[PDB]
Amino acid sequence: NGLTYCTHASMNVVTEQIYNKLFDIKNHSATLTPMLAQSYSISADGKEILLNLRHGVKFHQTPWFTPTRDFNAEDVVFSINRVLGHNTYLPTLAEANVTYSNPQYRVFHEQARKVRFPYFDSIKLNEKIKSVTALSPYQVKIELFAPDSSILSHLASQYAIIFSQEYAYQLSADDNLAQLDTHPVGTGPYQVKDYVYNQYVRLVRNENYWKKEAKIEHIIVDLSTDRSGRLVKFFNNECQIASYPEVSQIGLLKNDDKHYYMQSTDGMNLAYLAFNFDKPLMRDHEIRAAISQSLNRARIIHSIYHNTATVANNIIPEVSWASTVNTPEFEFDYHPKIAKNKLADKNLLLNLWVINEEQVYNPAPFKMAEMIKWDLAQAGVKVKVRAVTRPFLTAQLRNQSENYDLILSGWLAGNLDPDGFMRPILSCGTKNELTNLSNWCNEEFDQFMDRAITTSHLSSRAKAYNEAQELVLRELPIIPIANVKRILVANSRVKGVKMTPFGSLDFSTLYFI
Repeated sequence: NGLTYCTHASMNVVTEQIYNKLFDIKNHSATLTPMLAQSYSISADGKEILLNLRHGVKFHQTPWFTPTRDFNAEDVVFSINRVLGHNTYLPTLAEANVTYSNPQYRVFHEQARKVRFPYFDSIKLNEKIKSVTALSPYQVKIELFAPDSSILSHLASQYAIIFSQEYAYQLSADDNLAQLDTHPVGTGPYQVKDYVYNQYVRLVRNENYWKKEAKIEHIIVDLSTDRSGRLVKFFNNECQIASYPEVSQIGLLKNDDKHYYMQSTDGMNLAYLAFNFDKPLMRDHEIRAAISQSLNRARIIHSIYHNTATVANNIIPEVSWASTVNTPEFEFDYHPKIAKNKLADKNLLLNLWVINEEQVYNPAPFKMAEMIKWDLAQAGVKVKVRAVTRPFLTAQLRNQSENYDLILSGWLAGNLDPDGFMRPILSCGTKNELTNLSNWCNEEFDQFMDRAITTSHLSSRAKAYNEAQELVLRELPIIPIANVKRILVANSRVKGVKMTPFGSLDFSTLYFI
C-alpha cells in the first residue's frame, strides 16, 4: 500500500516523519509526551535539567549508512549543540545543499534567515542554554543561564530534531558533512528512499522503529505543484491527501463521484494590526481605542478566510494550553458610531504598511488592507496603503511622516507556550528588533512575562499570562484580528489523519479502511 500527499511545505512535514525529538507536543496541554527522552527532572535552582534517554532506539539502516550503536547521549549533545549554533560547518537548521566552508556566507546566510525567517531567531536558544553534556550514555544534563520553564517547549518543537553523531563523524572523516542534510539518518517511523528537489520525496517505513510501527509502507510527498494545483491533483486522484487547499475552488474542481472529507485544526498563529509608538499620535490611547472600534473584524474574517478562521479577541491562540485564561469578549470591538465621534474631527491621515509575504495567518493581506482602509474611511480617517519588504523595514526614514502609523502582519510558533508567542512581538528586549513592529516597551508587561518563566507550576504560569494579556488588550499596542485554522482534504478511504496546530501530520497513524 502507497499514499501520495500533496503538501503545502513545497514547516518541514518531511522532517517530522523521519526524525524524532526528545519530547512531543500534546494538544491543549502543558504536559510533554516523552519520546527520545523517557523522563526528566529539574534542579532546585531551576538551572539544571536531567534527561533520561530511551534505550534500544535505532537509527535508520540506509544505502548511505549502517549504524554500529543505538541512539545515545552523544546524538543529543551533537544535535543540541548544532541548534545552539555551535557546529561551524552546518547551518543551525537542517536545510539541504547549503554548507559553510565559504568566506562571504554564514554571516550572509544567517542574516537573511533572520530578516526573512524571524521565527527561529526569535527563540535565542544560545542565550538561554549554557551547555549540554553527557553524564552517562543514557543521561544528558542541560545547563541554563537562568531559570526558564519554557525551555522544554522548544525541545518538543520541529527545530529540536535528533541527528546521528555516528553518521556525522563518518561523514566528517571523509570530509563530506554536506551529506548530513541530503541523505538523512533519523530514528523516526519513516526513512528516506529517494527524492528530487522541488518535485517529490519518497519515504519507506522504518522496520526497526522503537514505537508503534507505521501502517502504510510507502508514502510519496509531492512538492511539484502550487496551491490551486493541489486540488486539481486531488480530484484526479494523483493524491489522497492535499494540505492547505484553496477552499473557494472546491466547488469548481470537485467531481461528483469522489468521497472526500475536509479536516481542520485550530492553529498557533495570529494576524494583527500593530501601532507604531514612534508616532506621537499613535501613543494616544484614545486614538488606538477608536481605530480598533472602526473595524468590523467579523466581516473582514468572513470575506478574507471563507470560514477557515476565527475572530481573535485574545492574544493567546485558543489552541494554547494557556487559553484557559482567554475570555470571549473584546472591549474595543466594532463600534462605528463611537469611532467616528472620536476620530472624524482630527482629520487623521495615516500610513498603513503591509508586509508583502505569504503566511498562513493571512492569505490576502492587501485585500484585508483595503477593507481596513474602507472601515477607517467611515470613521473619517484617510489611509495610504503601502507594500513593504522586511529588508525595507531595516531602513531608517528621513521624513518621519513617511513612516508607518499602522502595519499589518502576524505571528506564528512551533509550540504552544505563550512565552515564545508574545515575548518576540511585545517585549522591551525586542523593541529594536523586527518582531516588535509596535516599537512598544511596557515594563509591567515584561515583569508578568519574566514571572511566567520563573516557575513550572501550571496555574502560576497561567496567572502571569492572564495579567500580561489583560494588559495588552487594555493598552492596545496591537489589534488582534484572526487565528487561522490548518486545513486538509483526504479521501474517505483514508483514516488516522491528525493535523497538528503547526500544519503537520503524523504519517505513521494513517491507514486505508
